[PDB]
Amino acid sequence: MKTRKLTNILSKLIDKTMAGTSKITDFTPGSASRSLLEAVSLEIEQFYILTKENIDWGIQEGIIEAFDFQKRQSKRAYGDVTIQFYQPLDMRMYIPAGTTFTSTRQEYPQQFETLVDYYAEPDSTEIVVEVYCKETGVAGNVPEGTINTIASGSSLIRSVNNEYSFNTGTKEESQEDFKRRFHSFVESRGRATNKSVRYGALQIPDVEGVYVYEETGHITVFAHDRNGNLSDTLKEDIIDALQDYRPSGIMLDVTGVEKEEVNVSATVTISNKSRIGDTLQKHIESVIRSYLNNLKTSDDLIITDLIQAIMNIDDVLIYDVSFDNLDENIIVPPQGIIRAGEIKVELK
Amino acid sequence: KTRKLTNILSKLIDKTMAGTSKITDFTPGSASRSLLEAVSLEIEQFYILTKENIDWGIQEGIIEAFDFQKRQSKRAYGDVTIQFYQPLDMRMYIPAGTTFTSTRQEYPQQFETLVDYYAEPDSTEIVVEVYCKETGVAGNVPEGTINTIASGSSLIRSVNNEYSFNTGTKEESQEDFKRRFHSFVESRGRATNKSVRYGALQIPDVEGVYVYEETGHITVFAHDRNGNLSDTLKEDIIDALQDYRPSGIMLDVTGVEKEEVNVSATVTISNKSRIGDTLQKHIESVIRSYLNNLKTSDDLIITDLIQAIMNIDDVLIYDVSFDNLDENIIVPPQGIIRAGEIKVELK
Amino acid sequence: LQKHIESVIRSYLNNLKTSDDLIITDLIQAIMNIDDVLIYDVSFDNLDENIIVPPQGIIRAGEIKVELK
Amino acid sequence: VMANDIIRIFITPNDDPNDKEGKQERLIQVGMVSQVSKVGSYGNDQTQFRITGQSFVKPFMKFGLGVIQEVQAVLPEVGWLIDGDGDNEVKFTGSSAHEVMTGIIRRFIPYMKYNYTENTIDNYLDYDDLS
Amino acid sequence: MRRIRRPKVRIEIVTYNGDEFGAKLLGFQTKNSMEDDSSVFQINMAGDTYWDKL
Amino acid sequence: RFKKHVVQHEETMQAIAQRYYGDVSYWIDLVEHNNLKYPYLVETDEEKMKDPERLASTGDTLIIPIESDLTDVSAKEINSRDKDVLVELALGRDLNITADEKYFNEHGTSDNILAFSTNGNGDLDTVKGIDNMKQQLQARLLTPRGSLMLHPNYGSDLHNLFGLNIPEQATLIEMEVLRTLTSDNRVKSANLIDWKIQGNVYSGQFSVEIKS
Amino acid sequence: ANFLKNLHPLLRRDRNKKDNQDPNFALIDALNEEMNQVEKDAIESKLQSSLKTSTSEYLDKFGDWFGVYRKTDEKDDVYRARIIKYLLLKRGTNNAIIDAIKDYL
Amino acid sequence: KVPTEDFIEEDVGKSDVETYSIFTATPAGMLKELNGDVFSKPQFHPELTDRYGYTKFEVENIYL
Amino acid sequence: NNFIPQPQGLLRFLNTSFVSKFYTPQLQLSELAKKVLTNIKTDDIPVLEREFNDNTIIHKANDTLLKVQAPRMYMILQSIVLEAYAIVNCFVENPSSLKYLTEEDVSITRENLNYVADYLGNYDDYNSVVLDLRDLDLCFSAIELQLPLIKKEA
Amino acid sequence: NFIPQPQGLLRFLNTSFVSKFYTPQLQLSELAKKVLTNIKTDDIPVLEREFNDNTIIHKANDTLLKVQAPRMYMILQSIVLEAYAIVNCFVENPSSLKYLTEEDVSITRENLNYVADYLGNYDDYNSVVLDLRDLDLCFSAIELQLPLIKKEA
Amino acid sequence: ILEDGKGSPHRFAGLWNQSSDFMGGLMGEDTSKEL
Amino acid sequence: ASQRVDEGIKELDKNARKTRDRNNQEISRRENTIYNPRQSTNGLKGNIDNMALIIGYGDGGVS
Amino acid sequence: ASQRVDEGIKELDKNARKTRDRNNQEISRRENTIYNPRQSTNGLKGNIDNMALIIGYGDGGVS
Amino acid sequence: MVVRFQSSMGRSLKRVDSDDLNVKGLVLATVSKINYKYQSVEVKVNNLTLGSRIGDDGSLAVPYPK
Amino acid sequence: MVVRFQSSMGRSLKRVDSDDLNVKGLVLATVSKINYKYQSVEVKVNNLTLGSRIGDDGSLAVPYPK
Repeated sequence: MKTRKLTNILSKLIDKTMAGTSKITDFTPGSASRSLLEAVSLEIEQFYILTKENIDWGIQEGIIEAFDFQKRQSKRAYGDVTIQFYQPLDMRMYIPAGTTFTSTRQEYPQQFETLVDYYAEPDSTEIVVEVYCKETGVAGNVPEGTINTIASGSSLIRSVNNEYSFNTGTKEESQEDFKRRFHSFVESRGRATNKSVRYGALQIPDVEGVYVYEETGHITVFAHDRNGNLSDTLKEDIIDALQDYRPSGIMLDVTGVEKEEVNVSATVTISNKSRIGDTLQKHIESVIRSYLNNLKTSDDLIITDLIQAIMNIDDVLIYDVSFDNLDENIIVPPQGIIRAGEIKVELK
Repeated sequence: KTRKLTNILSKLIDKTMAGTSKITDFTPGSASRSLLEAVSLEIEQFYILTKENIDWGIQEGIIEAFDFQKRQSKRAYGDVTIQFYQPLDMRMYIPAGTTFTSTRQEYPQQFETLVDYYAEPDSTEIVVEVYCKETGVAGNVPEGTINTIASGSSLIRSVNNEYSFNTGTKEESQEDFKRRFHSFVESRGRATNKSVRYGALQIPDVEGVYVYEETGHITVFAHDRNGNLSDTLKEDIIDALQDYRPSGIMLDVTGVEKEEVNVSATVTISNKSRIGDTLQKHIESVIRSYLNNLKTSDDLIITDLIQAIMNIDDVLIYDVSFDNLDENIIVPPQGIIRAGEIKVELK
Repeated sequence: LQKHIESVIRSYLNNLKTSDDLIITDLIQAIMNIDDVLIYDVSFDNLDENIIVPPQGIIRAGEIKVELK
Repeated sequence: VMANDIIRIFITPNDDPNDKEGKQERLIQVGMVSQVSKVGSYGNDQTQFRITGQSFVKPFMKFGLGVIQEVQAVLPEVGWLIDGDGDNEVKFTGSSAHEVMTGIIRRFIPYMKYNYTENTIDNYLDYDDLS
Repeated sequence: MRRIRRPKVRIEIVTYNGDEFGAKLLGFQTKNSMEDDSSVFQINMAGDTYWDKL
Repeated sequence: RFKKHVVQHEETMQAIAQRYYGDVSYWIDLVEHNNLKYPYLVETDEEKMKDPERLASTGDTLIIPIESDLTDVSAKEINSRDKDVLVELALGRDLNITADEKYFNEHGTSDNILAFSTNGNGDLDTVKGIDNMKQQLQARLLTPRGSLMLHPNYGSDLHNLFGLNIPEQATLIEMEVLRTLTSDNRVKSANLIDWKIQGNVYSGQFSVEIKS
Repeated sequence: ANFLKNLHPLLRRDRNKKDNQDPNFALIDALNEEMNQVEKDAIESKLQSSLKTSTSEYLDKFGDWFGVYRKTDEKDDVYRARIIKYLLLKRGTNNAIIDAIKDYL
Repeated sequence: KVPTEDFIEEDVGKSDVETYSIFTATPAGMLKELNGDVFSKPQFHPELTDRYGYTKFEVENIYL
Repeated sequence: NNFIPQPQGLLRFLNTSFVSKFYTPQLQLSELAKKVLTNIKTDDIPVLEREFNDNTIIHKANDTLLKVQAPRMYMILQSIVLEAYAIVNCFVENPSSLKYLTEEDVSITRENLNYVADYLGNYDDYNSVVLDLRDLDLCFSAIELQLPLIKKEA
Repeated sequence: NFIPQPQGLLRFLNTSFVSKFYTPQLQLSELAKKVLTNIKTDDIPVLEREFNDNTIIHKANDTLLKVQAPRMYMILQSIVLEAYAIVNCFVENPSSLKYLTEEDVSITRENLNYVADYLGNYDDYNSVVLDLRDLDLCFSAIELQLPLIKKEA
Repeated sequence: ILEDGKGSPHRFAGLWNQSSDFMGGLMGEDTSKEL
Repeated sequence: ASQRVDEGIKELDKNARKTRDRNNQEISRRENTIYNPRQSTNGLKGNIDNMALIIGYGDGGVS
Repeated sequence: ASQRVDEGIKELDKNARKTRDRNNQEISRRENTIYNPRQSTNGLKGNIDNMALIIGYGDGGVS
Repeated sequence: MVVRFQSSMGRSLKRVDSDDLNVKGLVLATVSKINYKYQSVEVKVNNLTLGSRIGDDGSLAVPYPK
Repeated sequence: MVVRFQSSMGRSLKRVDSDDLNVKGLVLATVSKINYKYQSVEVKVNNLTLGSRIGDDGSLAVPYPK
């Protein structure tokens, strides 16, 4: 119900007390009756605020329970780790499965562990193996040069270092993204339409950012995974899922997506001259490259969102950003995706 | 979220001590402490009230908007009328909790009166509402059953219920409430194969409908009525499916045809002493039953027939062959395999 | 799945004895023990007639090659 | 009575008002409980509860300096000039027992944390005036 | 109600009869314990017969 | 198991839990057992007429679990809907074989005396509640100690106690009856309140404490 | 329950006839009135938890979750009706499209 | 099952005589860290080691 | 499927005018059967490379010619095994599959079980299967009484 | 010896309608002045993570009070500085508790009540008020207890 | 609990299975690496 | 239910019993992360054990 | 104060509490080298412990 | 007495335990077989052979001085 | 009992004393640093370094075989 603040409840209580055949009583400050009235009013305020919060929680929980539409769980962070030996191996070495990679900084005590076997062939001064964060959260998104420890490591190993920050871990699914997917599902209740095909293509957890192009009697769906590829098994699974949702008596076909490479060559102005360093450059390069990935099909290379995304890291530290050639938005075709691209940072 | 008695009382105490300097005693027995405890109890009860309201809301309140009804195990009730020998000359009393026992021996049902009624000074007849003791569908009773009253009197003649008890109600689980809603939402899908199939199956005398899809035309044929389709049913179902067909796509309805197969198979048995009229009859019956139970647009693969006929008994059968079956027989989409004439030779 | 089918064919052929002889229809039955909904058709590119085993010899699997088409 | 609680005992030797030298409420012992058990011989129709502990010897005696076998703790193209680093080796140096013992106790005492409503063993143990 | 108990011990021996051995029973102990690596039991016998020779 | 109670004039639901279970805090779980909507106890019956099954008002019964079953969710679910069917279920349900009540009281300690009967229509008669407990005590008393084909040492030696009507025989009969009645664990105690003699006729009565 | 019934059983529960001014009765009346008004508000909260009776901000929340936002100068009833109707588009049918054009007209 | 009705005397209670933080199962003692494959792989709880730090518990298993 | 594999024969069996005087069926797929059946049909399930326990009811059905003699009743048996298989999975693993089964879905399985049990009685080849299914007919009834109660507990 | 500060809090802390019951005066305490200078001049250590999603994290910056009512946003900052000042001395470096007095916390509560009452008009942003009312009674316990602590210590 | 030998449900506490691999950096090893 | 489960387990082959032990271990090591079916839930897993044995969840069964 | 402190700390994220533990251990390293809101000092810690959660005094409370 | 019946050894009473399992000192053996690829031998005790596990030569053996 | 609360170790009760301090047997180590003038090395244990006192090279170190 409507929210009632302390002052209104206190005035109403004072007015009821005065009208209630009581002239002796006074409500100056410091009195016991005034303090008790204020306390009761604050309790009623607390009750109304908690009631409103419970109403919101109830609405969310009823929407979750209603239908069979629920949010999906978080993804474990993963990335590449680089091994440096004192000398090239003279014989082939085996790495035991479930080797634990960790760090020594107190800010990131999160562990890592390998899933598959790996073999270090001789005459190789370095080996790279993939690693998965055991904790399910954003803590795995460690900056560059954090994971500097290896368990059950031989003496041959000289240094352990990750060349690039992960920036892949995530928390539980965002309220806004869930809300948007639920809108997609609601608009997709009427089958045989663009939005129905869209939801039927997006409901697979692997696929991300599909597009539909409707030629006469001839649907085409441009679907890709987070890596930008489309394996045959997943393609057939998408086709089978869409079969239920496909409009009857009209052709459907799929053919992945064609990547395109552009070099941004971005330049950034930094307020703090002391904080400038190679580490920050590498972090900016990794952030920009990651922004370039996880982008959906058929959207122009908008620069405003790029600059707002890179300024999101620090509003005060980062002053301004400019570009040399891509100042005009690059219009992408229906079968184009902007995912590759080499980034060179030119600090002023 | 809801907070318990202890937290509210502790916040009230702390805020009183912060505000009030007059008050310092909080022993069990202070008018002020129990004043605060009363306040806290009412607050906790309102918190539990909101909790129950939220529980109802999450359970069925979002779904209540949509066209469905919920049941809460309400016990059966209905109007009942009583009659007397002569008009009354006093305001007779009718207590709450009065029992109206069944007159029929076979009906153990009983009913009770929730609220008191006062007969008028001179009314010869009065109608009251009576609720059953037992919930569920078991509380329903046919008309003309309630004709006895426990608290009888001289003035009372007889009792009767003109209208039958229709308000009998039984409560199902949340799943049963959700399943009908899902079925209704799913049924609103249109312009799809499964939705077309459901909409065809909605009309009676529609079973085993098969749909064939092509970019050009959409063709639907069925053997719903005793293995045959009538022209009248085709006209009726063409008009029904107009709402289900895709816009701008042609729809066509046709009948179902059959292709009778002729086969004269030969079977070699390892133990020739076992052969007999019963054995070949059973083999022919198995073959004809297998050939009869074929799905629409199912090609008659010789390989499956070989597997089927050999799987009767691996030790018995040694070799099999078909004199008059060259390869597998391909059938159109509208054709179905049938057994025309089957013969089995034993070698 | 082809590896599984080759292993089933091997187990079938190796199970025969001297007194048994290779039959096409028996092989078809054996391999088609798998549910007919999965495998819809089977055919032999080389085998077109029943092979008669001499009394002393015994027929068994050699090197088997299975392919889709 | 949850384990590891601290119990203080005070004994009154003689009469308060008499003004005897024994009126001092001298503490007799303080320590950490480490066991509580029901006790009773129902044959004799009597039961009791028994609690026992040790005078602050429990933290040290239980705290075992273990050994970790497979940890390199390397860094990319950087390293520590003092040896015995990366590994869990720790060296204590002093020219007297009170200098060494201070470093030994101070190394581990603060981090030995417990659920005391008020502190840890360093407030309750002076471990000073060593020589 | 209070339970009533009437114990009746039997003893059987295999290499003097066992039933005569069991008759001269007076008491026994049976220490069995997984904590230690050995289970041991003791039997007390009456002095009616010279058991040392038997 | 449970205790019965009734709603008194302007008694609050807080007051009940506090009086029986000590802490007032328990009322919250206690309302779920009586399946009550928010106006858990309400004074007026024309207000109970709002939606009768989900409320209690002045004069209505209530259910009060024992504290061990207070927290059990199964006890909550069962007590929510069964209501008056509690007593019947808790005393159990059985086939009624007191068809000839006038008759079996003419030939006790003789066999062939009991028989199925029919009540309602097309179904064998059944007995429940306290009547079931009586019937079972009655049958147990009129059966000799070793005559059921399994679980013997059931019944009584009442067929063996016929004697010279001197008082020692009458105390013996009293003790046998009391043993027979106290055999069932459901019953707490029995005790005699009268024994009386009429020549060659014994007469007497026994009070039995049945659990709530 | 209500604040009168549970409060300390030795305190008064009704106006004094000795004098007209009763600070006790004023305090208890004010607290009773406030907590019964809160009780009425809390019973009315059940209606806002259901789309069938939600109004003002809760109907807006329901619309926003269903994706049907409120049109400028749109009353609660028509907005609820459109929100409910929105889930029965049955898009793709010719008569569906005719209905959507009639709605748009 | 046994009810209290058969209890003559009882002496039962908690104790902190056994207390370890790190647990490991080394393989047969020939294999040694400086001349071969992975030596050991222990396990610990982060909250547990605060009260009892680095308290190890080792067992050789002939089998592995 | 999430925890342990399953036998090859059971995976192969499950993927796919008579009247009784007491029973009639209706071929409803239970909501839990509807979503578990899709997983069985897809390859995303572990499976074992060998088979044992030849005394199970599945091999009994396979050995008899019930497939070709009475494919209708062969279908019903698959439906019985589909519901019966799913309700075993949820208790031992994946409790999140609960609140997707209702006493009505479990009830009609007895209808279908006895509607086939009478038919099986007309040909005493199938005695081994008859004996088995009767044991399950009392098993389901216990689950129906406890399923509304268990669901609230969990 | 100072615990590093969150990036959020550090950014937040470094920089008509009127209520009838309580009114503000925009007066800062001596202890709050000294801390403000320390943070302004010296580069205090700061954390890198932001796991704790409470306090000013997505509540004080998410609300539109920053743009709509900047004067009201200056009260909230003063309360945080005064709340962060008292928490500073007691946890670590108690030498700065000499400059705190009774009137320092008195005015803070009055400022709290005024901003809290104004936020009660808004129905969205009651989450901020939820913590402020709990904090309001925290300052009062220091107010009625701070003169005893200094004499005891 | 008596049913089916269930025993005490608190025997399998919240610390039974939740754990993690043991390595240094917990006490004294990390203080030198704060570069 | 338990009685017939034990009776059916008696007839099982050695491999079936070994696989049932292995399955039991596999379920066990990944857990933490007056019979009347009316008005009671005590005899729940007993009915499942028969149904899982006769139908066949794995080579032997589970639980 | 104790109640709402405990509720706060329950509501905190595992990383939040881990950092709070780290800060407590750091403070303990830096150590060296009946309740009434009025006229009582025993409840001083409860008012301070209630703070450091409404204000972000480090990623998690202290003491 | 009854409880004394435990593992024991020697003329004087000594609790035999996991200390007795541990060898005290150095012992002699003869070289029976050598792993030429790894140059790690297996030595024979008078009625027992040390080293010599399922491992052919590399993963288990007795090291030799260099 | 009360008096048993002393230094003890093992599953079986064993009086821990100055015998437990003494090592039984031979142990392995790695050569971290060498004193070239005296040719006496200092070996490192997994988390401890032996030899290596205030004495640079001559007066304390680990001898090497000749």
